[PDB]
Amino acid sequence: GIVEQCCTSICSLYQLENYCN
Amino acid sequence: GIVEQCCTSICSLYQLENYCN
Amino acid sequence: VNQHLCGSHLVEALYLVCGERGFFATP
Amino acid sequence: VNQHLCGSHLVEALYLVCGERGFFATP
Ligand code: NA
Repeated sequence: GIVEQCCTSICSLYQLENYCN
Repeated sequence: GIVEQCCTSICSLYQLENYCN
Repeated sequence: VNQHLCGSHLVEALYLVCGERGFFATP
Repeated sequence: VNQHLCGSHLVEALYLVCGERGFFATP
């Protein structure tokens, strides 16, 4: 989920926006 | 994201588990 | 029976389903 | 610079990117 993608690894703006709303 | 899928709409256990970690 | 999961109920659902995995945005 | 987004930084990043918008789990 967002933690593995954005915290454990590094995520892009597009990936991060997948987790809005 | 999870709000649209699980709050606005109805989501499954499988979808919800997508949002872990 | 409401099948929607919003706000604090959605946080509970994740505590239940995710267990030891954790989830954003709990410590 | 650290490019990982964890905890409060991750919350901060979603505020910035999601705008009106919103995101789980803001009240
Ligand atoms: Na999420």
